Amino acid sequence: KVPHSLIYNIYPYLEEIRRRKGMMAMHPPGKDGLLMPDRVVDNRLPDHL
Amino acid sequence: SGKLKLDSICYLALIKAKMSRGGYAEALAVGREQDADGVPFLPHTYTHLLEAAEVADDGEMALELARRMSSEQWPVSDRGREALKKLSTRHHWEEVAEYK
Amino acid sequence: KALSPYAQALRHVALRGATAFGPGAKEMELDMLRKGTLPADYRPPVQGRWDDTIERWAYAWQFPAEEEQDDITKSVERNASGMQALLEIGNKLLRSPPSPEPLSGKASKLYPPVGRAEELSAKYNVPMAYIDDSSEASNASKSLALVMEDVGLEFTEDGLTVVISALSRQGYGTIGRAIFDFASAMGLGPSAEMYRALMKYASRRGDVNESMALIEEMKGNGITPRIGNWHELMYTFYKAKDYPAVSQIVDNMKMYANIEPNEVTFVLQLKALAKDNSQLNSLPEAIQLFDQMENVYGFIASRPHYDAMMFHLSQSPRPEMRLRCEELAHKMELMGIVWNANTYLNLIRSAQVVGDVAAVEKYLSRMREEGIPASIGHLTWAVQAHVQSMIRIDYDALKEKDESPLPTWLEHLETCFGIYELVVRRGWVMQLPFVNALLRLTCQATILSMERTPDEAETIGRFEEQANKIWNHTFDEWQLQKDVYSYECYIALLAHQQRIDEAEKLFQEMILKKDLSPSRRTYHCMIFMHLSSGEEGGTARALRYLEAMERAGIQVRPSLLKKIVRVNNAAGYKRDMKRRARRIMQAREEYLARKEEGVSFGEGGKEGASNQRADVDAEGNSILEPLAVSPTSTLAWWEKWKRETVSKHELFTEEGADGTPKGETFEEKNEALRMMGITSSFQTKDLVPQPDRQKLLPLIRREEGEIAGSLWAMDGGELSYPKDGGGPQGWGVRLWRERQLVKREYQKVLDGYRPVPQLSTLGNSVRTAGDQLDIERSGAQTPGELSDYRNFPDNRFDGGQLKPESEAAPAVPFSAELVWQGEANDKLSPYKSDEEIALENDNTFFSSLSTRRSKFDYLEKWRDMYRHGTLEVPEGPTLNFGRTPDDHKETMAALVRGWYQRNRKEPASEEELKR
Amino acid sequence: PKDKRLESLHEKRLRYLAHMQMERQIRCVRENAKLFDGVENMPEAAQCRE
Repeated sequence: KVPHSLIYNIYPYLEEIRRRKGMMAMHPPGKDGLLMPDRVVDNRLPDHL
Repeated sequence: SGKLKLDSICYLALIKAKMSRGGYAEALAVGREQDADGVPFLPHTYTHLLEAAEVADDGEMALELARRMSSEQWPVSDRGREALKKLSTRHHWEEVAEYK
Repeated sequence: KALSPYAQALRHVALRGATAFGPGAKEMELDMLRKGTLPADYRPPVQGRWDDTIERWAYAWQFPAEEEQDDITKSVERNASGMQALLEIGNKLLRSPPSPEPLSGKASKLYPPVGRAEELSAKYNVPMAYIDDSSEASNASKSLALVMEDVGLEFTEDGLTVVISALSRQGYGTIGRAIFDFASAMGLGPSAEMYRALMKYASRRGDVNESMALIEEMKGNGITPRIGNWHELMYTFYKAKDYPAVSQIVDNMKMYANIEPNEVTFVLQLKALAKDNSQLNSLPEAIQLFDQMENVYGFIASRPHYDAMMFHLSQSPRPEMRLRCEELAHKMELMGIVWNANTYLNLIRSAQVVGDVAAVEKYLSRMREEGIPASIGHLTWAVQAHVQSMIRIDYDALKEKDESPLPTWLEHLETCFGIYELVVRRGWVMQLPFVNALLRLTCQATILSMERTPDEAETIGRFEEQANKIWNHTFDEWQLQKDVYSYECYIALLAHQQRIDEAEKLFQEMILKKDLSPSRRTYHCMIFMHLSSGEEGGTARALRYLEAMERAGIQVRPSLLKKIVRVNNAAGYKRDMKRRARRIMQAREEYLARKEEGVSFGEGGKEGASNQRADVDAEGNSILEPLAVSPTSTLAWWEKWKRETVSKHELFTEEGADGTPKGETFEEKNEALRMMGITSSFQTKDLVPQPDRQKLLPLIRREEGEIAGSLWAMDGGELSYPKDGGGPQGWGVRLWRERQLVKREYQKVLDGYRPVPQLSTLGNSVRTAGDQLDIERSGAQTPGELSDYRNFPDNRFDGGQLKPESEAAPAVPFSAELVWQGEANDKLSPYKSDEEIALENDNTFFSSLSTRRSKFDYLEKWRDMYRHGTLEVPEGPTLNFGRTPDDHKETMAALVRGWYQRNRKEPASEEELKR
Repeated sequence: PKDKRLESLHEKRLRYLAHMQMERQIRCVRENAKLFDGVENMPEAAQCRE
């Protein structure tokens, strides 16, 4: 681990607590099967554009 | 122009402004500016560019426009239907290409 | 040193003279042993065979093993005719499958003959393809075994995995699947390695769903997947840029599949952790995984383990990780694993992230010393090393020395453009990361020029024009397509210029049209651009970019959150200026209205002060009035300047270009002071006292206290001075401690950390009177100028006055015209090959080798050129240094003949041709 | 000598040769001013007045 994830209270350090899982497995699938979350347009594009 | 990523409606207001002064030859250059910027063509842009090919008699310009509506499967407006029938009467280009 | 091996050989013979081409040291020992004149401390070379065995043992401890793999799939796929025969056989099997039939199998022209079966196959354990019953399937099996034996295979369960792998690595998914199903239908069972060779297609393509469908298919047919299937699934998730899924597959393979990991498992896991951005702890996880593989599992690390570890260690610019990478490379070269292009590429990657160009040039010289050719990626990361060296210039130290960093920027630009002229001269195919590195270099030069020298607009314009030339013309010159990094550098450039609409336009053109997934850095750029801009709703769009980072799997680091808070607190000033400009414009409009309507003319008459006088109250009694102050005072002039000068609304008509009130620059400040009738003593920023440049004064203020005391004194009581009683609070101890701090500063002066101070009046008045006379007749400010006045008596004027610096020219020796002195100041010789330098220097037979080039090849050629005797070398070292304090004189006296003949023999040839 | 890396050495050599030329000129003119210009203060009034 990184040492600052062991003594400091910042919330993305909570991602250091859990084990490594695949980003296609945590995010919901698409029409074809497992899909990366940054390959769909509405996830990578902000809402004001 | 250079800073904002303009859409088809912002290009449509420039098309309607050119056609108000009799700039039907210049209104086709606005449509050529739209595909150069990567902005796709909407059915309200087709019905105003086909009207600009009536006064300018640019039958070769409407050859690529009518082939682009069949490739993109847009619904043709009633103002765009009469513009295709007038140019197919003058140039006879739809009868020799088998495209209706 | 960055010397070429040609220049290294020339310097070698310059240092050793004529004995470098004679006998060796051990040949001199053999002659001393044979003649009998050998001292006792010398080791006598008494036996040749046993000394040969000793040296072979000592060199066998460093001898590298052979890691080359004669893979059958690569031998098949390089064979074009066998690949075409397999392709047409697979097309015949795919378009029309054969008939598993009895007699009259010759009914078709698809499967011609080449020159009871099921119950025969069921009894004697013979597969169906190995039995010929004169069928179409038997003819197809004979054609397939005829083709597969031409490429070296055997047509078995082990042979068909090779052809399915060789087809699947070249596309051809349905053809390999048709061959797989034809083999599985003809008795040769669907082994797990055939499923692995099927999954190689989706692994190379990167399709996760096809690989998982093949996993579920081999599970449905009753085949438990071995470690090769999970390895190809890990490579499928690695090729699809899903890096923690590899670690999840390894964890579930250890837990549920009960499969102990091989070394290829550790290689794929380190390759996935080298690009993993899911969590923050990828590098300590990789360190602990390498330690667990070496110590606990007992595996010995090979070249792929070292490469996957050094590629991950080269990404962090921490010095401990760079030290780990260097010690890993040293353990690699110590364990009998020689360095290759990937090892030098990892070393250049580790040296470029800290901005160390000297280590990159030493690695580029060591790579051409061993004969390893430098590819385009080495020069790409050398350009990125120049980028990171431009980043990490100590600009505050140059601000103390009043030095502009502009010639260093011009040198860093012209070196990399010389590299770009080098890569087009060798005929290399132009790669996308090289042009991206040049674009990054120019955009970073523009950003650093806007940050450090904001008033030099012409340099910013030149850097912007070069960046637009690279962005607009260079990509389509080599027919290259722009990628995430190419848009990332240009978006960072446009975001630093506060051109928000063009940056957002290119952002949505990258996302929508070209369908590119933006990186984390170009998301940080769009966050910090809207944060730094003080317009309304900037953080409302920065949180939209944060949401787009969150819901697309982009990593949100805690350093990003701390920088968001810091940048928002810093851009609060810009937000407050853009909010105050609105009230300024409102007050301007109201002033222009009320000075036209005429309410101020009615309000100027003090009718209330005329009716109710200053000495008469509301009832009529006499009240006390304060006496008038002197008009020669400062406060009377300040209220006269408040009343008589122009209004606050008449200073500026329009506001600033970007939302802010005018007056931030010095031209608007000086114009506003001219409108208020005040001529500024400080016109520009070089006439600013700048109290951050002080070094001795804050050191005095920190420990003891304020040395001035009466700097801030209102009425004579806010002064900080020692007491008059004495003791520890008196003047003596305070002056003693201030003298001790000045002694620490003077000791810093004596050791070269601080510049030498100028001559003070207190220092001059205590000096020797002759030195005072020399100072007052020379006008020297520093004692270095006095040392130049004494040690150069021919420099001064006739009245003893000192001449300036530009009127002195020292003698430059000819020994700076040597080849190793020319390569030290070229700044392109590490980026040049051996052939380019050998073409540039002499272009003769003397440097011609006839392809491996090294220093010892030149020495071996010049040895037989000396003994023939076509090469003449003078006896003795012509390059002398290190022995006597006067050594440059003796090496100048040894090269006068050679340099004079070098400069005089070509005009002798010019005058001998009878011009 | 016809190399693209030796221009600044040629500029420094040109400055050194011009410096030693100007120093020889200042040397010989100062030799003339110490040898015969001491008689300018003791010169005759006719040669000064004419």
